[PDB]
Amino acid sequence: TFRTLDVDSITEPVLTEQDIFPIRNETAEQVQAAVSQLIPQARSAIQTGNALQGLKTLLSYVPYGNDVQEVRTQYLNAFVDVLSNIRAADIPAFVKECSTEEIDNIVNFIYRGLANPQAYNSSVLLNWHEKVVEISGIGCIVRVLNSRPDL
Amino acid sequence: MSNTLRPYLNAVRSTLTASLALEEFSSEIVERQSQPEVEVGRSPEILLKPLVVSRNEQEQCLIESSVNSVRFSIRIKQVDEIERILVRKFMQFLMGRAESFFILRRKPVQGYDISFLITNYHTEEMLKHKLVDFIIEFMEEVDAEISEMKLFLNGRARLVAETYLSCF
Amino acid sequence: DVTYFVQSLLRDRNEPDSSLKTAERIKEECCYVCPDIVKEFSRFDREPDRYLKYASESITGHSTTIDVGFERFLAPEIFFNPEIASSDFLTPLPELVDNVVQSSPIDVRKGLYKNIVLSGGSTLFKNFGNRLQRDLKRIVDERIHRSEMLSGAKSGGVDVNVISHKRQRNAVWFGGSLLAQTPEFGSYCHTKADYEEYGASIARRYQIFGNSL
Amino acid sequence: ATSQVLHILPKPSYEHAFNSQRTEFVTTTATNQVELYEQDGNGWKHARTFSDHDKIVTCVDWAPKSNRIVTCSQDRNAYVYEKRPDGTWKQTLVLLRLNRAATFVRWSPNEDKFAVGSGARVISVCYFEQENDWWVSKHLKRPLRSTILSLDWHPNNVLLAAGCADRKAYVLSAYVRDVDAKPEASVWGSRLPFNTVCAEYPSGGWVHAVGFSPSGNALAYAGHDSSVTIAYPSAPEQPPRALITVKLSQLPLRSLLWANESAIVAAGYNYSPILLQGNESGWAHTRDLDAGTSKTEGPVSFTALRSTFRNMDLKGSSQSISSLPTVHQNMIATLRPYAGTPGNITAFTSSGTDGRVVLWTL
Amino acid sequence: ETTALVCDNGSGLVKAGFAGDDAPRAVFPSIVGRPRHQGVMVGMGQKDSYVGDEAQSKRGILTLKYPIEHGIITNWDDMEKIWHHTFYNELRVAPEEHPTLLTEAPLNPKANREKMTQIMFETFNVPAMYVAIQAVLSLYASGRTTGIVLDSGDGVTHNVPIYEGYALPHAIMRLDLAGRDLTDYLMKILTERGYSFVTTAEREIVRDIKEKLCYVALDFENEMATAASSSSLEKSYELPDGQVITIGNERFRCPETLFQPSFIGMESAGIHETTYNSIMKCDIDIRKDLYANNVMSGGTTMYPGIADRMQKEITALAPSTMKIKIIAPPERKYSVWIGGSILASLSTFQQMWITKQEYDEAGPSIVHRKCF
Amino acid sequence: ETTALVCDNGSGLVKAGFAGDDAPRAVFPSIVGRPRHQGVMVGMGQKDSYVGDEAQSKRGILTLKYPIEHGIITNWDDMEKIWHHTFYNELRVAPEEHPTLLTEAPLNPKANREKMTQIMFETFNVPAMYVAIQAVLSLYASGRTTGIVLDSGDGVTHNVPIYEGYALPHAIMRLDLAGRDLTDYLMKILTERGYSFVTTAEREIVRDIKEKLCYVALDFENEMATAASSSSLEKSYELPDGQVITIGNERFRCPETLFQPSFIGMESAGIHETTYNSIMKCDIDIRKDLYANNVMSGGTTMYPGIADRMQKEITALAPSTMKIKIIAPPERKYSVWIGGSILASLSTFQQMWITKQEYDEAGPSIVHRKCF
Ligand SMILES: Nc1ncnc2c1ncn2[C@@H]1O[C@H](COP(=O)(O)OP(=O)(O)O)[C@@H](O)[C@H]1O
Ligand SMILES: Nc1ncnc2c1ncn2[C@@H]1O[C@H](COP(=O)(O)OP(=O)(O)O)[C@@H](O)[C@H]1O
Ligand SMILES: [Mg+2]
Ligand SMILES: [Mg+2]
Repeated sequence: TFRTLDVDSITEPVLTEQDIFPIRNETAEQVQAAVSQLIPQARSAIQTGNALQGLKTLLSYVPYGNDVQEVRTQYLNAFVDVLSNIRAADIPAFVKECSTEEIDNIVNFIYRGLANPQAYNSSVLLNWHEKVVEISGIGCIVRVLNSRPDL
Repeated sequence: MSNTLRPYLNAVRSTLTASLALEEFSSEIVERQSQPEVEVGRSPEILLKPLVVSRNEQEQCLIESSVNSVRFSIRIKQVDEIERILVRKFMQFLMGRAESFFILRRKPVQGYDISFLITNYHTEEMLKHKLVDFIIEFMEEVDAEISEMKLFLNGRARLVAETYLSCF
Repeated sequence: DVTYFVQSLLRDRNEPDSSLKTAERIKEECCYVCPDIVKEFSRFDREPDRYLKYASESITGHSTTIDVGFERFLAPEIFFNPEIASSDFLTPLPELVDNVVQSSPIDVRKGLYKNIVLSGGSTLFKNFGNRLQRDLKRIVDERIHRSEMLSGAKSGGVDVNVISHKRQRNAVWFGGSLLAQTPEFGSYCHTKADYEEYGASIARRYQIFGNSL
Repeated sequence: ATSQVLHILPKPSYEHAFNSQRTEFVTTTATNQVELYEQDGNGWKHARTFSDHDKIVTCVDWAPKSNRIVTCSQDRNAYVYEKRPDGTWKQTLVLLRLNRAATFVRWSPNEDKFAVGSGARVISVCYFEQENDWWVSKHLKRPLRSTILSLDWHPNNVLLAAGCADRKAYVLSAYVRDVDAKPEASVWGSRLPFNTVCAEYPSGGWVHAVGFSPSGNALAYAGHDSSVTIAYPSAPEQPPRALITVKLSQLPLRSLLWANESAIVAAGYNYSPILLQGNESGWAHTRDLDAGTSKTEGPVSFTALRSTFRNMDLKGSSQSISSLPTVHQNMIATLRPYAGTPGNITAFTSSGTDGRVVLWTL
Repeated sequence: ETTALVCDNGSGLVKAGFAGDDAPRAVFPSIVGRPRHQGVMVGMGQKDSYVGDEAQSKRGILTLKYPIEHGIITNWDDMEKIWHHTFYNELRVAPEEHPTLLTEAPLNPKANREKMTQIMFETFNVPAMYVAIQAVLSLYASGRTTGIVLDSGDGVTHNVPIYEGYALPHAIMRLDLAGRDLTDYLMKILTERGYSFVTTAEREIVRDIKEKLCYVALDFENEMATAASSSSLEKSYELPDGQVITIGNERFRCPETLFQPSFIGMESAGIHETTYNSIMKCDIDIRKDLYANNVMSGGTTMYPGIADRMQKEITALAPSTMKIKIIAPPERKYSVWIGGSILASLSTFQQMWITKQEYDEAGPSIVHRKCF
Repeated sequence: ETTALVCDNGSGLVKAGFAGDDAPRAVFPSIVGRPRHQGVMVGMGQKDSYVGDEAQSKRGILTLKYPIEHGIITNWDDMEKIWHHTFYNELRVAPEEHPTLLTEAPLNPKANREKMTQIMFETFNVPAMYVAIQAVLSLYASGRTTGIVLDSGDGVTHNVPIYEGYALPHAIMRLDLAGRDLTDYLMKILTERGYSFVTTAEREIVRDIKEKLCYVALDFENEMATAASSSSLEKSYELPDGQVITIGNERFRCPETLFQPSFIGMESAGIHETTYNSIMKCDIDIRKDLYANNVMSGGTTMYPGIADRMQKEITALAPSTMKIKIIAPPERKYSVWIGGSILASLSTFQQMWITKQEYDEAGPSIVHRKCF
């Protein structure tokens, strides 16, 4: 009886995720508009056979947050399509011509794309993951392990 | 086996070897005690984000890490319900002897069929550069076993049918 | 364990046949319990008709009689003297029963002592129940009298009735058969739906001995 | 560089410490025992053990000036050891008043006081009262939020760098009256009362280690994201001039040691130490001191043959087991100086879960 | 889909690989062997059954059994084991992610085809599968469209005339004399010179002897007369035991069993008379083209000088007014595979598969009404 | 880990020790000798029987007699006495505390093994024991898996050809000629020189002579011819009494009986020929591996110059193509014990014991059920 009904959850409020990572200064409408502006540029770049430039442009800004679920899903769908619309033979040059933070975003989002395979194509994500881990190293996956949960 | 599972297998290998940077850490809520932090989940400031690796909708690799303990549960293919029953029974036998395995859980997490749990001590004493080797080796050999055992089922059914029918 | 003891006793005397089945049959028609070991040894030395020769006929050894000896009373004594079998246990059976009854709640001690039920096929030894009852009665009398001279007053005492019945060999089976016929027994069973719902660990919480959690 | 394996401990060692004369060294193991070793010609031999504690011993540090040993363990108590004139050592409990297991201890450069990290939200700083022959602990609980994972003193003897497990690096003033005199004005600050928030810096993971530069005007900390950040303070309540961050492509770093006024050596789960050359402009990884990818008609002995059959029977391979290239076999514990004047270090030791105590000769 | 599996589960040898490739990734003998001793050793990884190259290498302490006999699978357990080996141990590709192509000799029992299709669909859960005849594959490989194909292999020899894009099923002749029977005859006739071969290991050794030494003569009587003055015709072979054996008239005698089946006591026409009868059974207007296109295929047709002798006999049988030409590419050992891969890598072939959704809605009898 | 006694009750010596030891720590002759004199002297606690080194030292007035005859036990009481000595006075370990590992020659009588296990269980109350074969343990100690093991101890000489893991039971050839017969022949041929050795003590003396003054000649006829110019062949030996012996052709004549058993009147082939016969009894494929793996064993094979002669003879017998390699480890004297100790400390082995309860419930036939 009295063994159940735990009380430790209220007397000492445990640290909650916003206490660990910096809070998002941008507003929901601002980031939503920014993503809604970035995505069609990526789609158009895919249409004109310049998928590398489209991915580079889409990689410049990356949204996050617990209140931006829908726009994050649209961003992820666009990113998955852009990456799947890239020839495989040109990957190493792209990977080598990036900064560490950009590669971190790439690996983070491809790994999140791996989490939902009932709607995506896993083969291209796995191939990209293999090549980026081969070239950049394991530090990218380390950063993935130590990234924000909302990312 | 391989020549077939290159990208999925290497992704699992890399993620596992990156997620095995464990450390000795006590309990932040109980004194003079240390527990696997991935299983309790009471202090979120030391729990790395859950990570999932997949190749197809029926194959997943949930990778949950922490400061000291790592839990790694996978799903293996079950194309037809014969393989479903075979996988369930085989993996039950596999987890029934977790005492001699040191990196197994007696009961997998829900929605899966097996869950490894590498606490710090295993990395402390057992050299861990082949724990992952055993992981991938098992992930392919298990499908090998399921196919072989369904072949053996067919063979024994044929043998018993012939034995019954020949004695008219 | 006492069968292994009987086999070892046949071993030391270098009998022509020492098969384990021979030891089992030697118990089946030979062994009996005795009051004490030294007096029984003296009686065996004096009395010469207690020296039997069991006919073995193992496989082809026709009329290879096995001359049995002191085993007939040395074997059953392990129950009332467990030191002989091994050092893993050293408390004699009546003393252990006394400890079991004393550790029980005070109010049920009279009921525990009044009714003692034998069970299993290894309690069919002659004079087993008599010796067990005698030892338990002696120990309880010793404790009661010690309390009496400590206090200085008489008491009615407690009686002990070790009970043996016509279904000693398979009492467990007979009790199970009598219990299963009750209509309420069906409700107590683990239904298959419960197993398929709650998993294969439906019966792991051990209930009779000890309290869970 | 060049490395020599001093000894092969039978069990993992998370810490080590050498005396001032570098004659005998103390080390910890998995259990509650604390091990001592002394030279035996060209090697080392067992000396004695300490069983005073009850639970797993966490950290041990040796005071070189006074030749004293302190030990903080999981049992929430601290022991201070001083050798007797005959040769034996005298134990002495310190009442830390902690609520959880201690994690890391360090002696001040003046060895008058020692601070103790803990998982009880707090840090305990203890000094000695000659008038009462007592050790008293003070709790630092104002800015702290999570478990202490590392400690680091300052040459001014007052500032204390605390590496917390809340993805934030902490610097506090541990100055106490009746023990330390007033410290000089510093780039970190001048007004330094007890338990004041000197600085706070963020990170991308748990701050495994922190470290002040030999000049005493900088901080270097490493998170769990395999990134080492070098901080250059400017003024109190003033953002630092430059926060240089170098991101690596290996396993996360564990401990940081300052090779000189402009060099940092740090090692972690990569089974190897690294070196950082740079200045205020920036920093970059310089060299892999562990040789990198080295990958380093006769009768067969009975023991080898028996090993071959045992491997064949228990296995299906009967081949060489590991042949790992790196000198260490598991994660490294810490790096500590071995010899040389301050700012001039050429030798530093290290310990790991494999039990190897590998000296590194720059 | 990127590539499709294809397996030539022949009676003696099995050829497997991917469609479009020009080289067998995996060829191993179709042998499943079980140990026949105790094993007082400890460990050693006691494996219950060795299949394929492992069995061929360790035949010293194993008894070998061919699952396929005369082109008809008789040990379905061993056949399933061999297919599992091909799928997992050598090609090591998941069966569920690759359509597969199979090959079956003509005029086989329908039970063989139905059971093979059912096994592939249910026990291995392949996406799609197809069954094709050897002669069509040989024509596909050779690039032709008209010409009677002689497919002589380890288990069975069959002839399937095929005009331009059309096959005449009523003129298909199948003969049950093949490489296994030739090896048995060689074992029988090597006894007359002293050497005795009994166990299955000796059978494989005799097969190697036939590989390295046997050849087809031009005129049997003249060759025997030459062998009577046994001066410059005998050869020598080295057994693994180290003993050297000498071969004589039986070096070329046992290949003649193909042309004179009475040697092994069977009443049937030779591999030339059966071809002549098969051509004559066709329409008259297509014989003038079938004569000009004689296709040699299969492992058995690798004997030196077999093509010349067969051409001589067919020219003797046929009228002189119409020329006879026989063709045999140097890679005819894998002609069946090459044709299978060419067929499997065709765009027009994509709609002729048998998908699982098609199979489960019609039962295992669908293969009879779709494949052939 | 799970130390077990390893007792190899050889026909001439009893080598014993714990499992895992590099070399056995208990080696002494298997001799039980009672006094044969009245012994009017009183006192000093004169025992009624002496075993082992004590018997060898007191052999001046002792009637030494071996309890084993050509590997077969014939003096069960004496062998029980020897086993008691080994367990208590030499190893100083209680039998009921560690399991034992015994060896026996192949093709031995079944009653011998049955009584061996019966005694070791009923009498010494050992937990468990195993009865291995000398050739298998020699293969263990040689660190190989294949090859035919020639074992020649004091009692009997036997060859057990073993391929990878598997051992052929139909190719085991056992020859009773051994070291004791060689010693008897040496006694016989020393009479023609003049020196007479009769009793058991003189038999031990002549065994000591053969221990260090005998060898196997690479060639026999030429060696006997050059023995006529007796310069570098003979060399003196100091008899215990003090008079010196001088043996010439007797040095290499008495070990020649191994290769020419007709010297002692036996219609049997020598070791060099029986090895070839045993090899030929096997299959045709494993013979090449057996040729290159010849594991010499036993104490008799310690003659300086036996491996060279054996290799020459086997090369002469065998076909000239493949190489004949003979393996003569310098420690092959204790090879059987080395193999037994290696086998005992294996994880899979604990399931192969004969537990005391299993024997009690199964009778003495459990050794036939399990061991072999
Ligand atoms: N060069 C050769 N000379 C003689 N016989 C051969 C030669 N090559 C193969 N063979 C025989 O042909 C057989 C090969 O059969 P194969 O053609 O693979 O059967 P399938 O066509 O059913 O796969 C072997 O058993 C072998 O005996
Ligand atoms: N160096 C040697 N030279 C000649 N003969 C030897 C030598 N060593 C041992 N022997 C002979 O070998 C015999 C001992 O063989 P042993 O190894 O005991 O076989 P087992 O153990 O089967 O009885 C002795 O009779 C001895 O004559
Ligand atoms: Mg074919
Ligand atoms: Mg021997």
